[PDB]
Amino acid sequence: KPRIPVVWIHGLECTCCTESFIRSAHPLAKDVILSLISLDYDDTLMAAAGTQAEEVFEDIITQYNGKYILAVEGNPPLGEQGMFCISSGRPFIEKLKRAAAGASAIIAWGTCASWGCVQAARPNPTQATPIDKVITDKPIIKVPGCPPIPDVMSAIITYMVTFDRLPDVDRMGRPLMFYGQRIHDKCYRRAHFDAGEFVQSWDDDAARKGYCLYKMGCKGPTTYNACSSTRWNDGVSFPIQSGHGCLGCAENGFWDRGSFYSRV
Amino acid sequence: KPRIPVVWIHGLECTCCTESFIRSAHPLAKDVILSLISLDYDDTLMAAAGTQAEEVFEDIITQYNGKYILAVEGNPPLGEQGMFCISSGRPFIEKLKRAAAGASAIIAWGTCASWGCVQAARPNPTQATPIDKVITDKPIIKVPGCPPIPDVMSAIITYMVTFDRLPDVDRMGRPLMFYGQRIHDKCYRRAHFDAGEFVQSWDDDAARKGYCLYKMGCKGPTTYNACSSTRWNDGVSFPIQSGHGCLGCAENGFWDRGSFYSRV
Amino acid sequence: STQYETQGYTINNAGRRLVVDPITRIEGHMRCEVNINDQNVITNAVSCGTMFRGLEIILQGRDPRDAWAFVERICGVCTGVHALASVYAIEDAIGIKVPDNANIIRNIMLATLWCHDHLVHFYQLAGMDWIDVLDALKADPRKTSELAQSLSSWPKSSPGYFFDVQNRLKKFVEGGQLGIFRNGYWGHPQYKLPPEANLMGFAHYLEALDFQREIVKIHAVFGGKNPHPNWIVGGMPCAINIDESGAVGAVNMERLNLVQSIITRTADFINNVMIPDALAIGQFNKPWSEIGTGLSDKCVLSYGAFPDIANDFGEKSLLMPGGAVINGDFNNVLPVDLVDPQQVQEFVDHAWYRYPNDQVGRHPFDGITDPWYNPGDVKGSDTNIQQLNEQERYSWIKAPRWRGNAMEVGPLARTLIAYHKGDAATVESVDRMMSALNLPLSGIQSTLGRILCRAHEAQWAAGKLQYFFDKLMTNLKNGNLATASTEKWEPATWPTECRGVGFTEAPRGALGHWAAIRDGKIDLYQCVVPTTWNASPRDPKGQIGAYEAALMNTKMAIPEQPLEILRTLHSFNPCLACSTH
Amino acid sequence: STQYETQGYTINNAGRRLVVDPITRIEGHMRCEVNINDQNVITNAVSCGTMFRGLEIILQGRDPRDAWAFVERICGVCTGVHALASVYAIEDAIGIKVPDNANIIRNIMLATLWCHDHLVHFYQLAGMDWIDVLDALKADPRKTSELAQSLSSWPKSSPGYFFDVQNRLKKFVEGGQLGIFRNGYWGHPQYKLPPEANLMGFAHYLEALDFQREIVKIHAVFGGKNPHPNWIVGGMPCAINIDESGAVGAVNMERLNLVQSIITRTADFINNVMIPDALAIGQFNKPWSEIGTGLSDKCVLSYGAFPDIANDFGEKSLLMPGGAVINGDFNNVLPVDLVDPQQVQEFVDHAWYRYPNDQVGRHPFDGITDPWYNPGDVKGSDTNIQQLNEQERYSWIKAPRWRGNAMEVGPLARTLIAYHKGDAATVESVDRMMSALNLPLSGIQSTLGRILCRAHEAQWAAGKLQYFFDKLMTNLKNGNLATASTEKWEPATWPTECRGVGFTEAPRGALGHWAAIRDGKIDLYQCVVPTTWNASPRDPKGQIGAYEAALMNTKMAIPEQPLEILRTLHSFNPCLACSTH
Ligand code: SF4
Ligand code: SF4
Ligand code: FCO
Ligand code: FCO
Ligand code: SF3
Ligand code: SF3
Ligand code: F3S
Ligand code: F3S
Ligand SMILES: [Cl-]
Ligand SMILES: [Cl-]
Ligand SMILES: [Cl-]
Ligand SMILES: [Cl-]
Ligand SMILES: [Mg+2]
Ligand SMILES: [Mg+2]
Ligand code: NI
Ligand code: NI
Repeated sequence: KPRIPVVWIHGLECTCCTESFIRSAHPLAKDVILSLISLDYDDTLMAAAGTQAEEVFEDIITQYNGKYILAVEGNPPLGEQGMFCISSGRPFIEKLKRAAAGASAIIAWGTCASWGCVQAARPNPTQATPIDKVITDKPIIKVPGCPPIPDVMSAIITYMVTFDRLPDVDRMGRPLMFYGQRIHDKCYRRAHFDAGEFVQSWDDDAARKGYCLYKMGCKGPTTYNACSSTRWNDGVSFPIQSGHGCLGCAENGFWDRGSFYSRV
Repeated sequence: KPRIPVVWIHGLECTCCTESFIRSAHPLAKDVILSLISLDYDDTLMAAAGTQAEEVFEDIITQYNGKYILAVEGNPPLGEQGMFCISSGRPFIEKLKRAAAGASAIIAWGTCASWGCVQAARPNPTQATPIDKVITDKPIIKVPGCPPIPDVMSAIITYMVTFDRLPDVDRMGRPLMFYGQRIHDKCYRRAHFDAGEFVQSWDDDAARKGYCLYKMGCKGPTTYNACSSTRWNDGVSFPIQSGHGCLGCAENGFWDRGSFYSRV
Repeated sequence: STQYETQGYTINNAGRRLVVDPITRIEGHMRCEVNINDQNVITNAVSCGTMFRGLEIILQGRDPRDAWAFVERICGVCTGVHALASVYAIEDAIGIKVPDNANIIRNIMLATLWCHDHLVHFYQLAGMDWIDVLDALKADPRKTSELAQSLSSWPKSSPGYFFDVQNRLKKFVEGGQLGIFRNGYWGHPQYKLPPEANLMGFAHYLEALDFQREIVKIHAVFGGKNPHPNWIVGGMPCAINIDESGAVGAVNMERLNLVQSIITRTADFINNVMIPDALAIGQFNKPWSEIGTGLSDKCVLSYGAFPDIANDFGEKSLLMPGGAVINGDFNNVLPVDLVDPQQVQEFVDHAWYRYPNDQVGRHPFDGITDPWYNPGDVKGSDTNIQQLNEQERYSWIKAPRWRGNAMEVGPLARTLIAYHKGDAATVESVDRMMSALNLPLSGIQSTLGRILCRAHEAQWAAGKLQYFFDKLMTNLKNGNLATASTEKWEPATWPTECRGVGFTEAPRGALGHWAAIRDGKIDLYQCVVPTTWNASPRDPKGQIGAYEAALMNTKMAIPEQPLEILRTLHSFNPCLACSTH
Repeated sequence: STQYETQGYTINNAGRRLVVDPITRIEGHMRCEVNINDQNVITNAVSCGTMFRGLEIILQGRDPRDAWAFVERICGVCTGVHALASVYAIEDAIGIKVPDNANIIRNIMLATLWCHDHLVHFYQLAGMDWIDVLDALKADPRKTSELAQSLSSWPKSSPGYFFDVQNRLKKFVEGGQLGIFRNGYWGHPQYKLPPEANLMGFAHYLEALDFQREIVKIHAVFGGKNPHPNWIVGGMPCAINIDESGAVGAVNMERLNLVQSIITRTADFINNVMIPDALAIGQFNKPWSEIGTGLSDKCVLSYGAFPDIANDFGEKSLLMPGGAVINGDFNNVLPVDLVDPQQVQEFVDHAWYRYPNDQVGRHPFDGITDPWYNPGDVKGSDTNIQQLNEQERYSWIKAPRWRGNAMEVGPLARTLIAYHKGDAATVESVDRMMSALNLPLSGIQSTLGRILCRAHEAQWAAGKLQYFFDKLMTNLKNGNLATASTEKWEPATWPTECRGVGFTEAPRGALGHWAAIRDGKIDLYQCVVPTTWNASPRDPKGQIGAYEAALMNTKMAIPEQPLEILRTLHSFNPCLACSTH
């Protein structure tokens, strides 16, 4: 019984979203690849290189025209005629457009593909641009975070495979299931926020009792993600649980909202 | 090097604390038994029965007099001359007193041993009585909950072995590390409590968004335990996360504080 | 001394008396006494529950909605099953119908418990009766690898692994701190496994001790925690939200993915570790297919379980069949009605309770729990018992009967019932198992058979977990999310007076809770639990229960070492807290 | 065409030009071109980084306390190492000393990353250059089991396991959806493993893909999440509380128990899966001990890492040695100073950047990152590179040199430095490894050697995890809980102008961040990263970097199928995001 074809391309990025994907605990990434999807192109993991990889790309997008899902990690730079990110000797944006044209839908993994992320922070030397500003005629599901939570990534994939539909999204294209609520609306330190019980300096007595990180710059109050509920790495922790405020990393423009250590 | 001798006895109980113990994820209960302690008597797991089990009990409490830790699960009944719980044809309380006399310290696992638990709820047919009302001359560390969290049990054990001392306790004898704060002071639904966002009937829209369970009877505001932080079963869930209010199961008398579905 | 006949046995209390108190590697408090003749053959057996708490008393005056939480604490080993029976009983009384997803999730909770309980019992409770742990130290690791690989595809079988396990055991015992192995029965002539099979089994005991913790993560997702998950009258509290805002606050796709991962792992472990080990025990212990028959060729009982049609507890709905066989007539599986006052009754003429007439049985809707510690003319005294007097009251366990018959319950009972009702999967499984052992079908009616059937059932339950999970997902794909019915949550909606029965098949057998509600409160709450059946004391006719019957006629190699007694008792998986409640 | 001599090589761009773009099974974007002569031997090699983001530009104007978070996003593969270098740099600038526990925890974070990165590289990135996955379909499962059991004590070795793996691969391939295996090099004559070794290796690929997720749970405990954990200037944010109220809000005994459990499992996997597989690859591919030497017998560099004495970055503190060798003179390991402007310099005469004088190298405190895409005459256009022009600018990667020398960095470089400084553990490990393969010491200076050294380092790092954990627990037993210094947290406490260097050994080699602070903000932030060294383009003297050198002189069996090029490139573990930043 065939598996849905998936093409995973990479623009300017750090590869954290691919690494997050392989951290998935349930389903294991192994079982996603072997049983749930056909991961038919992916530069990080595939055997073929060079001309052999270009043949795979061309063959899949032609054979499965209109039927594959395009996963995109990273983003295209518009500066230097696109040659800040070069793929087979040509601008990455050309590969992005070719892959998008045949896709039934696009998953924009991470803050890079969704919004811009660190390369788009001031002064954005490469004119890094999110996917939805370039591809304007396809369904794009934004799954932001730097990177998104591993088990969120795999849950979105299993939802789509099991239910044979895209997740319902908010006004920004984020799946409601994991991005509908703020970090601060499901944070286990909220009792302390409400009581005015704050960490004031690192490793103070308040920190050693798990008090709220608002005065240390936590951006939980303005950030939509699942970190405080689903948590990270098979439920082991999340930023706030290990003592650092949320940076806001799922939100558009979070690098340029002032210092991470300045209050919301 | 020799491992510290431990004698684990069972009064009136349901065996949930023993089951909780074997659920430990880190360290595995296997590794606690093989490498950390010498579990020298335990009716649930030991090979020997009857006269052979009685010989183990006698030999260990004699050879290691003053040097073993006594773990107690369950409690003694005072009714019917103690014969609501019989061991080796005599009241359990006689075994408790004999075991306690040789112990260096006693761990009261669970609400049964700590406080009384379900058999002591009204009208307490057996006159079930917590350990510290019978044994008044030994250090007793209360580890309440019905049962306590598996990885709390194992963390208390590893603390004691590693640091070679009893954990520091509150005024009720509960380890401060895990019982110093209320469930409600580290609950991820506290945002909703503070906003007046409550489940009003099961499976309403509020319930489907993970709103606060206060109006459904949650006793988190009066209950000290680690369930909302450490969580249960290797961090997978806790009562509130799965949609039921806290019953108050770590607190003395929790069965007789009114219905579980009446507000705190 | 006296002698009398019952159920084809000659019950004779002359001769030497042996006492086993405490029975270990069970849940709770049990004492067993036997008489043995000159030939070291048991001629009398006495089953005594040595604890009581009184949940049926404690439940009086409580809100029915709270009852599940109290009765769940009957037992932490079969954790969850009393909650299930309770919500069934209260729903039956009030007239509540739960949504399909709640029923499916309850079925998942029960199947999960079957898998967990059956696995832990096999290794941690019964295993050391069959596996000589110390004899594992004499095994050759290569030969152990070869044996394991001949029996299973399980990956963990290298000679280096078995050497490492053997060396861990060698280090454990080197300081003379033998722990749970101290003063065991090691070297007894009834230990029949070769050293390599002992090492294989001991390695698996450790693998199972580790793995069992994973199984119950399913209970944590739906029920919050294990032990002692949460439930509600009206369904389950674990609201589902797959595709809407706030799914982070509910059972969502990530939670369901976790469940699926545990199901697959559980099935893998059961099918590739437990099942081949149960067969190996069979292969090396075939004489035990003729020991410990007891009531299993006479009278067996199942209520049935796992309603596949929500709120329908009939024969077309229950995936695990119900029925009763008496008089050894397996051609006549009889229907069970838990409301019929002439079917399930409890007697207390040999138990520590008061009835107005102790020569008759009481159906649970007429049940009485009035404790009365009166051991009578014991050897010793009432606080220092040397020998119970089984001619009078000798246990905290009431004596249930079905139409006056003493019955065995549990995995073997269920297997026999399903087989003889013609359940295709059961017939195929049993036939293949007995064929592999070259034993007749009658070989299942024995101590060895109880163990084999329990392992069978773990495989069956792991398969049903997947089935139920797939049913849940089909509902969610169809937009059917409901998990609770609340139209009769409030007490003012209930009948002023009503009564109900909740029943299921717990891991150890047929479970029932009978509840009467009056004026919003529990007026009566009576439980009859599987070990109450099996560990039952005698009735006014002198009829013996399942344990006492199974022990009858057993040869002991060494009277002072109760290995044969332990083997047979452990084959039932006794839960004494359950039995007495 | 032209020819010139450098570093013992004849660089000749006559003959057929081969292009490999994209290079896959790396992080990020790389293009490689070579020329081959009439004997299909490489006579020219061109390394090109095909991406740039500009973190050094983005960091200007940031608060120094925030810098770690930005530069962490240089790379998600070597996640955490740039944050560590950043906090070290800012602490060096301002004059901050962290508490011992913070240092220990940072060392745990780094060792965790080494374990993870080395493991995933071996299997998921490099593995398919050595293992013919499709050939695994021809293996005999029993002979696979026998092979595995001869190499290791690892438990998972049964014939049924290998059959199950093989069968799953068969079902995966059978419908033609080969996924990551499509259009691979399967059957190439340089695949030398027998089918059983291919199946064993593929099984292990899958096991490693599953297991690697566990290792980073250590990062989640101390750093919140992986990828991209959190850090602070002044120590770590993971406050510790073992025995006081509110330990539920901090790193407590349960959290530490989780860390210990992961450490043990990590060591077990590396020692019993990765190590034997690396040695087996060596046994079956001995000719690759003579291929891909490159600069590894000429010039190698380590800065050193893992300060064991908190805040002391000198030779007596660093557990991983630093030093430099040039001119093939391994008898004189030279000291490295990252502030000396005559030591580390970067050139851009062959890179897409502007300097006022491109014939000179700039120390990073004088660094300039002014991007200038200027490829000259490629065959093609500015937006269609058919052939890079390596006589002019051909990469987004700057060219670092050390005292004007082109250096190799990474596991092989570190191993050589430690060996020749006389580190006893290293001398003993290396000598025993080469003895096992019946190869001379010089066989380590090769593509095969890079792989072997990385595997050995994973073992070393797993050991050091336990050492660091034990050191933390010792401090806690002595009541030393501090994790942060905050005396100089506030900007009003800082020097008006200051500069600092943070350095370490990332998995791929020597990493430095140079930071200048003025008026509370970053004035300059320059990074020189291990793949910058290794993948470097040429300098004004025409000197070639480590990748180009390693490719020189290599025989290709089938020019159109670049397996030999991939093997050598992948042996360095290229990270192109790191290289370009
Ligand atoms: S730590 Fe952050 S998200 Fe949590 S309550 Fe405080 S401000 Fe809100
Ligand atoms: S669910 Fe319970 S513990 Fe949590 S905020 Fe509400 S009342 Fe408090
Ligand atoms: N299984 C089980 Fe427990 C018993 N007996 C119940 O019900
Ligand atoms: N390792 C690693 Fe990444 C590179 N090159 C860094 O630093
Ligand atoms: Fe996950 S590639 Fe890493 S930087 Fe922020 S999302 Fe991008
Ligand atoms: Fe854990 S034995 Fe179970 S009832 Fe409440 S603690 Fe007791
Ligand atoms: S920094 Fe990112 S990972 Fe979650 S807690 Fe904040 S959205
Ligand atoms: S019921 Fe008990 S398990 Fe925890 S959440 Fe409440 S203390
Ligand atoms: Cl791509
Ligand atoms: Cl952004
Ligand atoms: Cl006891
Ligand atoms: Cl209580
Ligand atoms: Mg009863
Ligand atoms: Mg740089
Ligand atoms: Ni039970
Ligand atoms: Ni990197």
